[PDB]
Amino acid sequence: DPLPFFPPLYLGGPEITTENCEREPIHIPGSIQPHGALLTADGHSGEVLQMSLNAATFLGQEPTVLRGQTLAALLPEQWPALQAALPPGCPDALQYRATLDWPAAGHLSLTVHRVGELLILEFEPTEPHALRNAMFALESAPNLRALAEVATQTVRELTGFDRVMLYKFAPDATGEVIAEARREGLHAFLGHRFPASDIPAQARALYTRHLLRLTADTRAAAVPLDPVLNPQTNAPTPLGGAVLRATSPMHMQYLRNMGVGSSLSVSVVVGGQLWGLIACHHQTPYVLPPDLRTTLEYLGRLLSLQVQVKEALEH
Amino acid sequence: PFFPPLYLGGPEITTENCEREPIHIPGSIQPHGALLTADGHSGEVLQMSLNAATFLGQEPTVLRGQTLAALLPEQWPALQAALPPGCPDALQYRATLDWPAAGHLSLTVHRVGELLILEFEPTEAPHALRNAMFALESAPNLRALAEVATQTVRELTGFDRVMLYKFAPDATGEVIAEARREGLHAFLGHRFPASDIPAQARALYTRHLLRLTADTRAAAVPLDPVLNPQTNAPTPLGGAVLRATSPMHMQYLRNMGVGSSLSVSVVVGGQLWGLIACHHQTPYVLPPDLRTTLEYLGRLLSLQVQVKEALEH
Ligand SMILES: *C/C=C1/C(=C/c2[nH]c(/C=C3[NH+]=C(/C=C4\NC(=O)C(C=C)=C4C)C(C)=C\3CCC(=O)O)c(CCC(=O)O)c2C)NC(=O)[C@H]1C
Ligand SMILES: *C/C=C1/C(=C/c2[nH]c(/C=C3[NH+]=C(/C=C4\NC(=O)C(C=C)=C4C)C(C)=C\3CCC(=O)O)c(CCC(=O)O)c2C)NC(=O)[C@H]1C
Repeated sequence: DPLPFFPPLYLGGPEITTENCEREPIHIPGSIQPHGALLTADGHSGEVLQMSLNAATFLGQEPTVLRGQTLAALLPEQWPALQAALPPGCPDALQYRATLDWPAAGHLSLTVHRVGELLILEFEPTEPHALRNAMFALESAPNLRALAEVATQTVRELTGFDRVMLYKFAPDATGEVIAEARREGLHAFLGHRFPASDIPAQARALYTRHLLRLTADTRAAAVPLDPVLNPQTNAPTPLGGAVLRATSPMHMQYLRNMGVGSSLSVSVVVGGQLWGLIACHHQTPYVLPPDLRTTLEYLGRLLSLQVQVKEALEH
Repeated sequence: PFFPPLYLGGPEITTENCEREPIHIPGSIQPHGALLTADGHSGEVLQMSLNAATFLGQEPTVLRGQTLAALLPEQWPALQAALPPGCPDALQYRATLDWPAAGHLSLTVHRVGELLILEFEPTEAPHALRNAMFALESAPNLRALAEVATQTVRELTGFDRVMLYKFAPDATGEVIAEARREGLHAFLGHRFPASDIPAQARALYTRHLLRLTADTRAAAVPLDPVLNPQTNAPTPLGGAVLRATSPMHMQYLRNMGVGSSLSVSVVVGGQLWGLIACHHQTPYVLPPDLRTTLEYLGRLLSLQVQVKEALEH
């Protein structure tokens, strides 16, 4: 039965059990994963409102100094570019990316998107023809099976992940592993099927709009935003569009129990519906840098197109 | 059918026999790169472009005996695996060579039956592609998508004019969006008859998605031999981007005052929906890595055109 979200934990909401799966408000956890930092800022003035508690250690500045400046002063070269790329009223799915040379922290990748009147800024550390070669190989795959196999093998070669599966949704939202590339010694998940509650309904809706999410370390504690609520609204900060957003504790326990240290997945979206997932596992924690993740994002789109094409060749 | 090419004493092309020019077998290439053909098994260099000596820095005869194994040691096994016998002519493999005579070359290979076609071009060596991809996806409708696409391509390439040219059901073409330098004519809204892009060129564009003319006044460079030794027949060059452009079509560019021209197929439901069409007033060799960006954009636009057309119908 579909039911509306509970309030999050920090607003006195209940703790999540196997009973109330579908009602966890996973998009507003009030916290991020510790391998990057996040700031929120007023979309018109550029006043800095919220920051992750670890921000001082990524950005090399005291909180009170950060919060006391506008983005115009903090990001003089990027602030006008942000404002042109992310105009008021734009969708929350639109992202702008730049690379910064920050004194204390080396090269940072900056990813920005806009939710209403809020700008959300994510900072992560950042670092030949493999993509072009893959694009052509995907297109020349003769059928859906060969496409799925080429796609899994390519992603594994690009990333070094221990296990890359193509996970396909059935009409009842159960899912099946239809191809996989895996490290020697791992047991096969090919042909296994998994029940619809394994990836509940509000996670699937979010995965139709925001096409990549990850858990770099399945044992890492989440880092709170400070303050936790958006001071504009005294309400929760929407983080569905932020890759740094903390992962559901229910989902992290599910991965730890499987022996997974690091998880990533890309959505494959066909005709406006979530067709499947490029799902990756690693046994140890593992951070895939932003520019490599971009390659996977591009492959997500290519695969969406090629899945349509291969399936049309099939009636 | 097709007329024989000129160099096999076929008729010269007019506006009476537009549909019959064998644009895939011109026997020559554009001079900003070099092409070798080679045997699929032996790696034996069978044809070369008369200009190969320039790019490769090799005494002419040296090449036309040697083997790819010898000539490209690191690459030759990769090719063997990447382009297995029986693969499609559409499948391409690329690498960057740090080659003694020329700082860096791009190498592009595909296979047509028993022949490997190798293309060499100068090359080199950020977020504009990722930023463009998200911009295309958030365009609210087909019109805005067209506008974003043309603007994005112009910004990435510096081309004087970028159009989105859409085919009607009878192959009548319409410029539905345009991004252009100040002080050019506007081709926005104009329609053009189907014969401007003749049937045999639309078919080839459905399979091989990017073509160009780098300089509309440059002479083609012959293949030597012109005929493939294997077959004593013309080498198919339809999947080669270095392939010489139809003089018929180069004349049409010169008459418009264009010095350089590039397009990408937008393919939807197995059919040619439209073209990303680019003009430059002067000669312009777009480097291979930037062309790759446009090739990606072509696929992304193909996806988004279907998405956007579905939310009208
Ligand atoms: C009562 C709640 C439960 C629950 C919740 C939940 N699950 C997700 C997301 C995912 N669950 C996945 C499950 C699988 N992993 C596998 O390897 C296989 C099969 C081989 C299955 C079925 C997967 C893949 C995801 C996607 C994310 C990822 O790839 O790692 C969420 C949302 C997480 C988030 O967005 O932060 C939630 C709340 N899952 C259950 O099984 C029950 C106990
Ligand atoms: C007797 C045949 C004729 C003919 C042949 C021909 N045309 C092409 C390719 C193209 N023609 C194009 C025409 C236009 N360019 C524009 O800018 C506009 C309008 C604003 C039109 C109508 C285009 C866009 C192409 C595609 C290639 C490109 O991007 O430049 C070929 C094929 C050449 C080749 O693939 O090597 C041929 C044989 N064109 C005519 O107009 C008639 C006279």
